[PDB]
Amino acid sequence: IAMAALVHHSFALDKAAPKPPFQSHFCVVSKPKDCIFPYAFKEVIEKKNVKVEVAATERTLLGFFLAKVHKIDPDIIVGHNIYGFELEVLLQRINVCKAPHWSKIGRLKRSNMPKLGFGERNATCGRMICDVEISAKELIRCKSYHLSELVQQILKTERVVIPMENIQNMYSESSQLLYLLEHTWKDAKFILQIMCELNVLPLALQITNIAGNIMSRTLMGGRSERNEFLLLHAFYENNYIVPDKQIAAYAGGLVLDPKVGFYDKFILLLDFNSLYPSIIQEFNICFTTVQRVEQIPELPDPSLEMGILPREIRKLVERRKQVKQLMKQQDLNPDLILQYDIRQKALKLTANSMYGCLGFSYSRFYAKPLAALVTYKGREILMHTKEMVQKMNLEVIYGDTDSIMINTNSTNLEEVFKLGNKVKSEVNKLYKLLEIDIDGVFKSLLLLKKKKYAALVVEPTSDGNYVTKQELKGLDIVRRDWCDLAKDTGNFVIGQILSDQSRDTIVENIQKRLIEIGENVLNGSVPVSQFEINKALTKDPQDYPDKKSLPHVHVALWINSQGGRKVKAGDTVSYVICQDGSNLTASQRAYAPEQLQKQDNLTIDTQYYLAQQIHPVVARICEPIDGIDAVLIATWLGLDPTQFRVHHY
Amino acid sequence: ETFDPTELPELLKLYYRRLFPYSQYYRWLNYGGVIKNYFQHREFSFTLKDDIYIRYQSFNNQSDLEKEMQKMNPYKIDIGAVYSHRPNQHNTVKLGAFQAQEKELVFDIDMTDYDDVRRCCSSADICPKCWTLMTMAIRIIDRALKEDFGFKHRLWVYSGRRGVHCWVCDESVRKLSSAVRSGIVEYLSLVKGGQDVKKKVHLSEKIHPFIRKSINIIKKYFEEYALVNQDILENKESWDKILALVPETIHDELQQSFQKSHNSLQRWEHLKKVASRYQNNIGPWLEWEIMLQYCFPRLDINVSKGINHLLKSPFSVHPKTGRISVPIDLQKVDQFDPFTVPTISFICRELDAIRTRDYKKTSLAPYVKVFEHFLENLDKSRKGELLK
Amino acid sequence: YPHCLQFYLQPPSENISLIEFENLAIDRVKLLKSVENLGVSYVKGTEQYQSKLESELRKLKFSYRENLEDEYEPRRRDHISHFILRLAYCQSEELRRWFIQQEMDLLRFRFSILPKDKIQDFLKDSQLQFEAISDEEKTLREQEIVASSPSLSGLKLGFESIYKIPFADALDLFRGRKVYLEDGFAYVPLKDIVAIILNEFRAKLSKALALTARSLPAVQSDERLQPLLNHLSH
Ligand SMILES: Nc1ncnc2c1ncn2[C@H]1C[C@H](O)[C@@H](COP(=O)(O)OP(=O)(O)OP(=O)(O)O)O1
Ligand SMILES: [Mg+2]
Ligand SMILES: [Zn+2]
Repeated sequence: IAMAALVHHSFALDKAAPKPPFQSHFCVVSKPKDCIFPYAFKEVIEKKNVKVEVAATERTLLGFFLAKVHKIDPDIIVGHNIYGFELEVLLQRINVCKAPHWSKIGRLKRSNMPKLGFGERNATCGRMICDVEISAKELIRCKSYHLSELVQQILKTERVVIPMENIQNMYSESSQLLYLLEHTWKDAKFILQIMCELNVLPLALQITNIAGNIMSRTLMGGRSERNEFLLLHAFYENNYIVPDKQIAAYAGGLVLDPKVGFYDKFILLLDFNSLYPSIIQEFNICFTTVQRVEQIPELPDPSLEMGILPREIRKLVERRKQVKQLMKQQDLNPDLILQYDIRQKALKLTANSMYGCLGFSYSRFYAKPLAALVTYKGREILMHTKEMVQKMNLEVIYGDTDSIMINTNSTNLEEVFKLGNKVKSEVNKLYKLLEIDIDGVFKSLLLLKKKKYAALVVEPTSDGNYVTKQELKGLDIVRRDWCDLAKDTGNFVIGQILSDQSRDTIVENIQKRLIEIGENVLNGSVPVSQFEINKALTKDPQDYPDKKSLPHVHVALWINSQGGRKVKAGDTVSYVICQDGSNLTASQRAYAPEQLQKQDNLTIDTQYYLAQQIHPVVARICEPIDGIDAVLIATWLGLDPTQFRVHHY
Repeated sequence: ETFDPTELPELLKLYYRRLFPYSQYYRWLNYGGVIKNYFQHREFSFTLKDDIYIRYQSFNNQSDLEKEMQKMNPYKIDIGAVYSHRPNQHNTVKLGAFQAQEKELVFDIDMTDYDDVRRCCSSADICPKCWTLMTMAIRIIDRALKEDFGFKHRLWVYSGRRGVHCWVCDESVRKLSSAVRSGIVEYLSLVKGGQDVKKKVHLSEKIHPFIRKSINIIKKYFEEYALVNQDILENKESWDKILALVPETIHDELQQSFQKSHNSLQRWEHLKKVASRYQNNIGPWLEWEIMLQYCFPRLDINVSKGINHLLKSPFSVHPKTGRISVPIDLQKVDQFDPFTVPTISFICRELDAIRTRDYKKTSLAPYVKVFEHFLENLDKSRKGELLK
Repeated sequence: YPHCLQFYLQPPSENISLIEFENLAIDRVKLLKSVENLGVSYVKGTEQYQSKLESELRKLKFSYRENLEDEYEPRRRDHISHFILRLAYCQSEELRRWFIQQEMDLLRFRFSILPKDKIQDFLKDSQLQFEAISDEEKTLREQEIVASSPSLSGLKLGFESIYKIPFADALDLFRGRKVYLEDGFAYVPLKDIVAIILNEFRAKLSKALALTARSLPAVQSDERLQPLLNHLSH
C-alpha cells in the first residue's frame, strides 16, 4: 500500500559518510481495494508540501516504482529484510498483477523470471543489494536483529511500531494515512542512518579488494567464498593447477583445569598475538611444504623457502597491525574509534577463517592434517609455556589455548608490572615471530568454572592513578536466553561480591536486596517487558518434530499462523511463561508478548520466574563464596526449601 | 467566530506567558506543603509539536514550572500520579522500587457513549438543544459523591468538546487502592452495554435508594429533554427502537396508540398508561427502563480504574476547539452555556486590546474565581483537620 | 479478656516445660484434625455438629462459652497452642491452606456461640472499630435499609442488629449494590458481618505465617525442637 524511497547521488566510498545522507526522496501510497481515500487528502498534500504521489490501483504503484528506478538508476539498493520477504513480495506482486517491464528492476533485459539468495541475486543483476540485517549480524552482536533493536542500540533512539491490525482503522482520517506514510519515511531514514553509521560499504570494498571476489557476494555474508578466491588467486599467480569444483573430527585447543574461587590479590594475564597465523608463519605450514595422504604429520625441513599460505596470511596480519597503530593515536573522535575496532575485528576474523576453511569438508581446499598439525603445535606451545612459568615459582590458575593467568599474590603495581615484563622477555626469547603481551591486570576475580569468570580490569589514567572496570566472561548474565530480571539481580550480586567492603556486609546487603525482590515480584510492581525470554531458531518452525515440548517453536507456529510477518530460520522469538489453568507443564505454557495484554484469563507465573529463573543464577554465582547456600536463598526469596536440598530431619 | 488552527503556534506563546493561572495551579498541587515532597514526585505529560508524546516530566518549584514549560510550549498537559521517586529520574532508580502511591479520583463522561440515543448531532460534535443530557449526568453523580459517600472536595471542569471531568481530591480519597476505585465505579454504573444489545437496563422488584432518588431527579428533566427537545416519538423509526425495549406483546397496542397522535407528549402519556396496565396484570418497571436506558450517565471503566492513568489538566487548550478547559460552577450547573466558553484566540484578542492580574481584565476572571473558591474551601479542611 | 474468641496477635512471653510444649502441640493437632472430620461428615447447621465440637473442646480443655469467669487456663492453653502450631504448618504450601481453612472454621464456630450481647465489646477488643445503632435510628432508616437489603425475602426488619462500618471495609458488599451507604458509612445486617470478619482475619493470618517462615531458620538451631518441626505430619 505504501512505499517511500531516499536517493543520494554523490556517495563516496573513499571518504566518510556524507552529511546529510540524502539529497532526494519520494513516496507513493495506494488504497487497498474496497476502501477509499479520506476526503480533503489532496488539499492537505498541497498544504504540507510533501513529495507524495497518490495512485489509483496497485498496478499503477508498481509501474511508478519500476519507472522511477530506471530514471534514478541506483547502483546500491539498501534495505531491511530484502532477501527474506520484501523482494519476494515485490516480484510476486509484479507477476500476479501483470506489471509491465519487470526487467527494469535490474540492469539487464530478460523474458522469464525465476522464483524461489540465488533467485533474488539473479533477478537483481547489475545492482548490489545490501541488507542491514546480514551486515549487522556479521559485524555486531546484539540480542535481537529486528529494526527496533538495531535503532535502539546503534542509533540510541526509540522507534514507534504500528501493528498489522490497526491498519484498517487508520483508513478513515487523512491524518492517519499521513502518519502511516511518515512512519514509512522514518523507517527508510533509520535504515539509511544505520548503514551510514556502521560503515558497511567501505569495509565491503576493502574485503572485496583483499579477496578479489565479486562485490555483490561480499554483502551476503559467508567466509568460505572469500578464502576460496584468495587461495585461487595465490595459486594462479605462481603457475599452479587448482582442484576442480565439486559437482568433531580432529583434536582442538587445550583448556587447563581451573582453580574455582575468589581472589583478592593482583592477577596477570599473558596472551599470544595472532597465535595460529604465527604458528603457520613460524613452521612454514603450507600445502607445498607438508606431506600428507587421523594422523599428525611431521614438521617440514626448515631449509625450504616459504610456502603460499604464510605469505598470504602475513598480509592480513600486517593490515591488522596497521589498523591498530591508527587506533593508538590520541584525541580521536569516539565514533572513529568504534569504526576502527569493527575494522580490526573483521580483519582478525578474515585471518582466522583461513585456518577454519582447512577443516571444512565441502571446501575446495580441504586438508585435515594441516589443521591437526597446527592444533598440535598450539597445545605443545601452551604446555611448554605453562611448565616454564611454573618453573619460576609462580602459580597458574587458568588458560584457554593461548593465555596464562598468573596469581602474583602481591599488592603493589610496579612489582607486578616488572614480573610481567620479566616473564614476557623470557617467553619471547625462545621464538622468532611469536610474541606474548600482558592483556590486562586484574584486581579482584571470581572464577566459577571453565570459561566462566568475572573480574575488575585496572585501567591506568595518569601519575599512578588507576580506575577499575567490571568485565564478565561466560556468565549467565551475558546470554540472551535468560530474563532481564535474573540478569539484573546477578549483576547486582557480582557488583557486591567484587567490591572492597568486608565480607560481613555483602551478605546482609544480598539478603536485603533478595527480600525486596521477593516482595516486589509477588506485589507486581515490575513491568511485563522484563519477563521476556529470547531464543533463536535454527530450522524452520514447521520442520521441528518435537514442536510440543519446545516453547519457542510453539510461539513461532502461532505467530506464523495468525500474525503477519512470518518468522523464518535465523530469526529470534520472545516468549513468556504465564498461568493458563489447564495443569500442563511449564514448557507447554509459552505465550507471545502480545498474547498477554490482549487476553484476560492469562497472568504472569511468578513461581516459575522465582524458582527457576532467579534462584539458579544467584545459586551458581555464590557457589565459591561462603555463608550463602541454596536453602538460604530459597528462604530469602519466600520459596519452599523442601524442593532444593533439605531432606534429613 | 470560527477557530483557526494555523494560528495556534503563535497564540500559545502568549497564553502560557500572561494568562495561565500559575499561582493557584501550584498552590493546588502542592497541597499546603504538609507532605515533604508531595509536588516534586508528580508526573506531568506534555504534548509538543510534531505529535511528540513524552510521558515522564517533573518539576522542582514554581520557577521550574514556569521556565521549563515556557521553553517547550506544549499543546496539551496531563497530570499523573504521585510516584515514590522523581519521575524524570526513573531510568536510574532501583529495579522495582518505582511504583505509584496516590492520585485523585478522576471521572470522565464522554458524549460518544450516547450515540445510540442521540438523533441530532454527530459522534464528535454537540448542539445546545441536547447538551442538557450532560447536566442530567452531573446531578446524578454530584449527589452520589456528596450524600452517599460524603466526599467534600470536588471540581467539575469542561473537557473542551464533548464531556465534563470530575476531580475528587479529599484527603482519604487520594490513597484508595485500585479495588476500591473499581467498586465505587461499579456502584455508579447501571447501563450494561453489551455487544450491541438492544436492552441494556435491567432491574428487579426491589429498588435501591440510589436508583430511586436518581429517578426522582431524572423526572424533572425527562419531559423537557426526551419528549419535547429530543422528540424521539415522531415517526416510525423514532419509536421502533423504543418499542424494541418493550416486549413485543405490547407493540400491537402501542403502534395504534402512537399512530393516531401528533407529538411525543401524548406518545409518552399513552406509553405510561399502557405500561401501567401491563404492570397491573403482571413489576419489571417498564416505564423506568426506557428512561434509564436513554438518559442515565455512562462512565468509562478504564479512565478511572487505574492509578497511573493520565488525564488532561484544567486550563489547557484543546488543539481543535481552542476552548480553554474551565471549571464548572456547582451552584449554577443549569446556567452553563457550552458555547460561551472563551477561546484562546478571543482571550488573546482581548489581551492585545489593552502583581500580574491580567487574567482579571480578560473574561477568564469569573471562571478562575471558582477555582479560587475551590482552593479556599479546601484550605478550610486543611486547617480544620491538622490544627484541630 | 474475652478469652472465648481472640484474634491471635501479641505473642506471649511466659515460659513452659518442654513436656507441656509437646502436649499443647499434639492436643491442638488432634482438635484441628477432628474439625476436619466434623466439617466433612456433617453439615454446618445441625445440632449434632455443635454438640460434638463443643464436647470435644470440653474434653481437651479449650475455651468456650463466656458465662463462667475465671477460665484463665483454657485461655492460656489456646494462646500458646496457636503460636506453637504456627511454626510447623508454615513450611509447605499444602499445609498453610490446611491450617487457615480449619482455623477459620473454628473461629466461625466460636463466633456462632457468643450469646447475644457480649459481641460489641469483643469488636472493640480486636481493633476493628465497628458500631451499633439505637432503636430510634433503626426505625428512622427502616424503610431505607429494607429497600437496600439483598435478595433476603420479606420486609420484616427482625431483632437482628444492624452494624455501622466504614465504607472501605465493605468492599465485597457495596460493589454488588446489596447494602445501604450514607455519609460514607455502610449499614450491614448481622448475618453478613461474619464474612467480613473472617476475610479480614485471613489476610493477617497469612501475613503472620509468611513472616514467620522466613525468620524460622534461626529457630532450627535449637536441637530440642527438631522432632516437633518435622514430625507433625509424620
Ligand atoms: N572465530 C574463530 N574462528 C576460527 N578460529 C578462531 C576463532 N576465534 C579464535 N580462533 C582461534 C584461532 C586463534 O589463533 C586462537 C586464539 O584466538 P584469540 O585469543 O581470540 O585471538 P588471537 O590469538 O588470534 O589474537 P588477538 O588477541 O590479537 O585477537 O583461536
Ligand atoms: Mg590471543
Ligand atoms: Zn445535539
